[PDB]
Amino acid sequence: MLPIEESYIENILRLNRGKTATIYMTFENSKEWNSKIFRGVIEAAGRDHIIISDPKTGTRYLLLTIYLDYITFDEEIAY
Amino acid sequence: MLPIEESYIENILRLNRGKTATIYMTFENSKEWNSKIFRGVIEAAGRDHIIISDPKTGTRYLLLTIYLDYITFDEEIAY
Amino acid sequence: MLPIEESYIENILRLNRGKTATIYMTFENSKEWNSKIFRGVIEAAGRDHIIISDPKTGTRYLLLTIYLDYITFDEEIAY
Amino acid sequence: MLPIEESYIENILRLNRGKTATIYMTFENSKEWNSKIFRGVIEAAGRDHIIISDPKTGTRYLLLTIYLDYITFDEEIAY
Amino acid sequence: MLPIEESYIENILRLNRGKTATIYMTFENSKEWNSKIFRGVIEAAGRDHIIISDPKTGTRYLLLTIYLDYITFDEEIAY
Amino acid sequence: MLPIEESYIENILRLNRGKTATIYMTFENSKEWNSKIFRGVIEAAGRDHIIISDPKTGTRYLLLTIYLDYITFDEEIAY
Amino acid sequence: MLPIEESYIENILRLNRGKTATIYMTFENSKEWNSKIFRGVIEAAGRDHIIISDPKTGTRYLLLTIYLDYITFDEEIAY
Amino acid sequence: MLPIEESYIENILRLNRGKTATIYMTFENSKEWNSKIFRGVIEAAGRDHIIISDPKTGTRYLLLTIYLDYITFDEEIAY
Amino acid sequence: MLPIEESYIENILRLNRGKTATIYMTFENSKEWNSKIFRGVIEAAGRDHIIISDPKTGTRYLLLTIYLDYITFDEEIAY
Amino acid sequence: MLPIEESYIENILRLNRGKTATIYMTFENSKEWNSKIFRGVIEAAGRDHIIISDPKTGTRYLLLTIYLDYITFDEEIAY
Amino acid sequence: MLPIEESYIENILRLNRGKTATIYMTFENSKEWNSKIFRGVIEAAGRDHIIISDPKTGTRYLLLTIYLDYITFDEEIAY
Amino acid sequence: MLPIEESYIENILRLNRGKTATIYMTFENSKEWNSKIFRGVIEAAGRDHIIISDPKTGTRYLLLTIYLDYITFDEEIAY
Amino acid sequence: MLPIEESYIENILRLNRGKTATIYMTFENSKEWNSKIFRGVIEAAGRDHIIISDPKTGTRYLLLTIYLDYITFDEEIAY
Amino acid sequence: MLPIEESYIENILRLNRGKTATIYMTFENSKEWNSKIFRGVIEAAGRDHIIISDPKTGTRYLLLTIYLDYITFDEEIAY
Amino acid sequence: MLPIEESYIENILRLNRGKTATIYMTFENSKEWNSKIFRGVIEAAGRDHIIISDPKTGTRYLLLTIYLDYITFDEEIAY
Amino acid sequence: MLPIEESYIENILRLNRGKTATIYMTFENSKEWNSKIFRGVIEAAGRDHIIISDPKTGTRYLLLTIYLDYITFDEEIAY
Amino acid sequence: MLPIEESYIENILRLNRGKTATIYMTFENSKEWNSKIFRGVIEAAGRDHIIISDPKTGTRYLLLTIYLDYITFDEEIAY
Amino acid sequence: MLPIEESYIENILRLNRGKTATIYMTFENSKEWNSKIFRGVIEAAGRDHIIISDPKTGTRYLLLTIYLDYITFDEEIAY
Repeated sequence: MLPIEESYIENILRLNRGKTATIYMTFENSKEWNSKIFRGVIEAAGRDHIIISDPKTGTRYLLLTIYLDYITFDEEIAY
Repeated sequence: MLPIEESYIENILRLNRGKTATIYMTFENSKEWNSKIFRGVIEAAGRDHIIISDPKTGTRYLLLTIYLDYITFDEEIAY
Repeated sequence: MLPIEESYIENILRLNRGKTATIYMTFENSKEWNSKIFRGVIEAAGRDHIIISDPKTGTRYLLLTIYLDYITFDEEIAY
Repeated sequence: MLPIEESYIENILRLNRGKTATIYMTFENSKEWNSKIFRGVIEAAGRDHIIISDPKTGTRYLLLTIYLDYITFDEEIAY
Repeated sequence: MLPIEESYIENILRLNRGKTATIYMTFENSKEWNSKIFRGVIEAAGRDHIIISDPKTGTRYLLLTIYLDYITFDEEIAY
Repeated sequence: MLPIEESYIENILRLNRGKTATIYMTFENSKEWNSKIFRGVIEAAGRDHIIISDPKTGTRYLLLTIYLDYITFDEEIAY
Repeated sequence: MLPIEESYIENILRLNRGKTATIYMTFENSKEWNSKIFRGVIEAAGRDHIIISDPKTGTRYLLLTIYLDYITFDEEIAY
Repeated sequence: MLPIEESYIENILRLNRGKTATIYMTFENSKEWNSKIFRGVIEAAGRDHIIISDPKTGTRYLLLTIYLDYITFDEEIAY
Repeated sequence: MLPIEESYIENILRLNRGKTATIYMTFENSKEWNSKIFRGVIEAAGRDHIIISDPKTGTRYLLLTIYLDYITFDEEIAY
Repeated sequence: MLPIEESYIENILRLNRGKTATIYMTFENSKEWNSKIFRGVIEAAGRDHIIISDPKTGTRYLLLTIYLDYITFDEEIAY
Repeated sequence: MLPIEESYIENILRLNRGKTATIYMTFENSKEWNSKIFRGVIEAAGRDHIIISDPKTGTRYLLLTIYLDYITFDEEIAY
Repeated sequence: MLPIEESYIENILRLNRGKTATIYMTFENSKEWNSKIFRGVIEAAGRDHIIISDPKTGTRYLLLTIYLDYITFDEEIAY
Repeated sequence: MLPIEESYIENILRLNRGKTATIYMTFENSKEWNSKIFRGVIEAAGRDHIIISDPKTGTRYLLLTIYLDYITFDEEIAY
Repeated sequence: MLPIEESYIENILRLNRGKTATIYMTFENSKEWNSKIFRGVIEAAGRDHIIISDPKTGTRYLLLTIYLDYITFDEEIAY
Repeated sequence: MLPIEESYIENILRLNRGKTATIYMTFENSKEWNSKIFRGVIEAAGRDHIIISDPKTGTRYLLLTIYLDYITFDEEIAY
Repeated sequence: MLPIEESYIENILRLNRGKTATIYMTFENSKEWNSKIFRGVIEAAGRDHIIISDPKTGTRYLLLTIYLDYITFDEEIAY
Repeated sequence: MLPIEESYIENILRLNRGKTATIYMTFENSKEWNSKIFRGVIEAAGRDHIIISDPKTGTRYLLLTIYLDYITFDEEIAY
Repeated sequence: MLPIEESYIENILRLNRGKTATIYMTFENSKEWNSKIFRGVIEAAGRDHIIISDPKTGTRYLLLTIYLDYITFDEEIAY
């Protein structure tokens, strides 16, 4: 388990590469996509991106953590 | 009890891992989830996340402290 | 009585642990709780939280001082 | 009378502890209390608070100077 | 007359203590007092306040220069 | 004529003390005076004020350069 | 695969020059193009631009990463 | 032609003193002049002003570059 | 081709002096020109301007890169 | 009284062992204790320390003279 | 008691091996630990280290005196 | 009058023991006392201290000459 | 146990070759690694390096003592 | 006239005791007096002080040459 | 193994010519390369340089030890 | 012409007493005069001062060479 | 190959006169050229300069080693 | 060609008196001239100055080598 001094969002996202996650993300000023729900499998997350790979259709998204609001897992968040 | 110089929000959240908490959180600009009420059991809280594990359905949320507004406990806040 | 150089909000809140206080707090952008009135007994206040313990129902709130607007006491503010 | 280099708002508020003052204060984003008029007797003012003690009902307010707009005295501002 | 390097607003306000001035001031976000016109006699002005003493009723205001918009004199601005 | 390194707004305003100027100024958030047109004779301009002396009625304004938008002269801008 | 300390958005965009990408981008304040969907082939991406070359019509866009919201790939994000 | 390290807006405006220019300028928050079109002859431009001298009526404007949006020339921009 | 450390927007704009470009630009707060489409030939681009020379009518615009949103080329972006 | 050649800070601090002193001390770069006010009774002061013994709670501090700013006595500085 | 010529910080720290001390230490430029409070029992202190042995968990720290700010004892500083 | 070779600050401060002086002093990095104005009667000044004895309240300060900026006398500086 | 005259940091680090240590180190000016936590087994420490050999993955670090802040042991610091 | 080897600032300041001088001085880190303009008559200047005696009000300043920036005379600098 | 008196950084770097090393280096004040990760094979290291020869592309870097922060080896640091 | 061993700044400034010079000087930390342009006639320059005598108004400046940045002559620098 | 006692940066730069080098250099405080990439052929390097002769355009730079950060060769560093 | 022991910057600048040079110089803390580009003909360079004589307008600059960053020649650096 990570200590206090490095338990940031990106480190935990990198500890759970392969967990079915649904990311609730909200882009500040839009008219067509004001709030988005990216469901899929986290393939890899850097400190400015969360590469989500939806297996239903195969579209590997590339989100930006700046607009992230909250990630809902389903099995076990390994911290 | 923590001294004055380190009694921040995250330290107290880390002192009460295992207390039934309902977090009232508000995302700044959304159309679908402007205000959310995350009820559950705090499993672990870093300095940029609060891993809430709802036991009713099993969805382990991963919130962001930036959008936090206030946490309502029910038993005893250990500070 | 505190000198000028350390008479901040949190220090006074820490000098009155146990006074019936009603905190008028306002969250910036919400649709459901735009303004809240947290009534109760101040149990302990750090520099980023005000643990209010309502004795009517037992829900020990944990507010954030950032959103604080003003605290109405009823007996004696000890400064 | 204070010199130029220390004639700030809080210093003058501390020079007039005991003057009937009506503070016109405005909280930025509220729906229920957008503008408030706190009338009473200034008991003590630090650099982040103005402890106003209304003698009509006895509720000793604790305002925040950040939201202050202007203070109307009635007898003599001692500067 | 002040040189260029110290001809700020507060210095001139301090050079004209005793001139009938009408201060047009505007508080950013209010519903009841969005724009105010404080008419009176400038008694003393520091670097964060302008103590205006209306002689019609005797209410010695204490404004904040941050919200100042413009001061209309009537006789002679001594700079 | 001023060099490049000191040709700011206030320096030029100080080079034309005595020119009939109409200052188009706009206060950010007001309900009664959102845009103002101060016509008159520039008596003296510091780095935070433009003392305009209207000769029609004699009211010597004292504007703030922060809210300035643009100054329309009529004879000759001496730079 | 990039380490943690250089896994930014632009580096990954530069690792996938030649992948069919649809960039969902949103310009903050517009009336005609508030949200745009730039579909095409990423030719080259610096740290302030993403040169997308649509092959349907031949218009080689030049976007700005500041307004980027999220990039949807279709085959394989190489990180 | 100016090098890269000093090819700013004001330098070019100073290289074309005497070219018929129409400056499209927009003041942020106004009710009466939200967008203005200053047509005329550029007499001299410092780093915080663009002295435009309309020859049709003789009103020598003095704009502020902060509110500038774009300048439409008609003959030749000398850079 | 430019390296990573100097591949900014202005450098590329300077590498393609002479390419038919249509710049989609948006001024933040306007009522008459909220979004503009400047079509023409890029003559020269500094780090705060993009001198576009429309050959249809001859009006050599002088835009500001701050308000730039995205540039659509038509032939070949040389990076 | 000490001569000129040995009247340093530490010598005088050693001549007044037993005087109620409030030391205003400031640590250069801190986020939690940027300025501290150590009130108490000076028990002994070497050339790199000032052992202050607060009698209110009994915590015998051990400050460092390097960070000292100024000592306020209350009765008589014996030099 | 030590004479004047050798009463430095390290000598006194070596005279009190075994006193419950809380060292308030501040590292100059950090983002995660800008100010630290090392509580424990001083086991041994050289001239460049203060081996603090916390008995609560058993982690024997090894601090550096360069970053020391001030040590708060609780029983008796033997000098 | 002192010769050139010994006319330092401390010597003159020692020649005027008993003159009402207001010392304008500035501590380098503070949040609460960045600039202080110590008014009083100079009782004695060594080469690292200026014992100022305010007679209004009786608090005999002990400043440090390192942080001194300038001393304003009122009657006669004897040099 | 080392005497006073040679009890420096490097000597003690050399007396404990083989103790599980977590070194909290902070590099002065970085954007990606401002604070690092090197956990492992100290293999050998000279006077300008601390060869830490993490056994989890096998990466034998080579730190620099200049940037060291503090070393947390876990079993016994032999001095 | 002084030779090259002793024509320092203090020597010239001592050659012009009695010349109306305005000293432009700047204290490094202040919030209230960042730049000061001491106007008056130079009474005597040592090698660490410039005793300026303003005759308008009678306050005989005592500046420090370390913070000096430049002295503007008005009649004749005798060197 | 080197003795204590010559176990510096450069000597050890010279004892491991031919070990795959990743040097984490940070240049103090840059906008484009604030932190760099030079991965490769150490060919030779003097006392002011570390000639790293990346075999992936063949670019033989020449770093400066002054900016070095820490070197991560992978096989065996021979000291 | 001076040899190599004595061709310093002050010697050349002393060889051109009487040349119209504009000294571009910059004081390190100021809010009102961060950069100054002293235009005039060099009357005499020692090794710590440059007595510039502006003939337009008669104010004989006395600059300090420490803050000098560069001197622009107009006729002939005699070296 | 140079021995240990003279293997400095300048000696090696002088051993490779004629190797295509790209010098990554960073000037401490600039607004226009904060980081520069000088690509070319090293013609000659003294102990305070590196005469780089770019053959693309013919501009023979003359850098300063003080601001050097790191030199990337491409063929063979001869040490 | 100069030997190693005297190949400094000033010696080479003195070997090329008469070469068209553009000196890129940067003054540390300025608001108006943070970076300057002095183009011209080097007339003579001592060890603390570089007398550049621009022939376009005739202003013979006198720079200071301390602020020098790098000199770009155009024909041949004779070393």
